[PDB]
Order: sequence, then C-alpha cells, then structure tokens
Amino acid sequence: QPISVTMVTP
Amino acid sequence: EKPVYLSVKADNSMFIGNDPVTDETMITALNALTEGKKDTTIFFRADKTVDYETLMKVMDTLHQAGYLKIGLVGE
Amino acid sequence: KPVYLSVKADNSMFIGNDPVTDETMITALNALTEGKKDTTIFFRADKTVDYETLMKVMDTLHQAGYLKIGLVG
Repeated sequence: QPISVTMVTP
Repeated sequence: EKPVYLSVKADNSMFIGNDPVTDETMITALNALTEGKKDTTIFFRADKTVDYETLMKVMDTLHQAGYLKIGLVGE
Repeated sequence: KPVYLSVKADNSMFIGNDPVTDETMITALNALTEGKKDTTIFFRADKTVDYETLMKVMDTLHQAGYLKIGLVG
C-alpha cells in the first residue's frame, strides 16, 4: 500500500 | 521514447505532455506512449495548490496499472 | 520499525508521535535512524495538504540524503 517515489529537482 | 511528464493543474485538469487526460483515460494514454514498458519513469508535477487527496488518486491509478517508477518534480 | 512522517492540515508535522518543524525534522530523523539514509521514510498527509507543502518536506529529506520515500494514503 505505500507508493514508492523519488524526488526530482533541477 | 520521449520523457513522460504527467501534470495536474490547480483546477485539477491533467495532462501527459500536452495531451489532456483524466483518471479514466490516463492509463490508455500512458500505455500507448510507453509501448507498455512499465519500467518507464513517470515524472509528475502539479500546481502548488493541488492537494494530497488529488495526488494520491493519480498515484493509485498509476500504481494499480503497474507503473512503479515515479519521480515527483519540484520547482 | 518504519519511520512515519505525518503532515496535518494545520501544517503541524510529526515523526512518529513526536512533533517537529521543517528546521528540526532532520536532526530528529537522524537521531531516530542512527544516520542510516537507506531507511524508508513513509509520508502521510491530511487530504487538504498541498503539493507546495509536500515538496518542501520532500526537499528537506532529499537534501539530507533520505532518498527512499513511500507515500501512504
């Protein structure tokens, strides 16, 4: 049930 | 194979690139763009005021469709 | 024991049951995780918390080296 994400920033 | 950019506007309209989508049409659009390659990264961006309930509805739709590589884009 | 970062509608934030702020969250987190940056951080937020707030938290985590995030609803 968690949704794995990454954070992408310029 | 262009980068996949999914955006949500403040009025909660949604786009893949410039292509309008809703939660009901998004997976059909993604599958055509990615040739079904689920290992594609989905880069997600949203207007500052888009809320967590809306974001999670999008994330759930991607997740259930097997799109498991998701990057949240900040400014 | 998984680390849960919670953000409420009124902007209050918690690591587990303990309140933090944007400027104190990392020192509290590092103390909790023994500085292990491979710990998954589970994130939950009230329905009305906005993307600008989420990204501020995600950026604080990312700058500190916590790359593994799990969003919970």
